[PDB]
Amino acid sequence: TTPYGVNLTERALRYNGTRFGQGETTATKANGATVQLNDEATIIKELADADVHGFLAPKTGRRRVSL
RNA sequence: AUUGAAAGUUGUAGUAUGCGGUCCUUGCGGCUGAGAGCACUUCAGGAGUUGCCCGCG
Repeated sequence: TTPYGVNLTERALRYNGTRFGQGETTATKANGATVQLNDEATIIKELADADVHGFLAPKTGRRRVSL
């Protein structure tokens, strides 16, 4: 509902949320925007579900537990 | 931020459809609350009494 809802993963719209893995290192937003996963700052800036529920990036670590 | 971190044991599904507690059946026939019976027997409205008293068509 909020206008800031663009910053969400495509998985979230489908009620997914496995949140990537070894074979995945690029995040696709709702509009299909490429997001890199080197650092947690950009991950939580460009994605909202990963900010609050955490995520997992085994290639580069950056583990974030859910709040 | 604990060998923990990400995670629906998930989504769709009628015990459902038709099936008479049914058809016949007298609470039926006979039956005296009847026969006997004095509101009878005794009885005065009774005993006293001046329409009373005066009189010129």
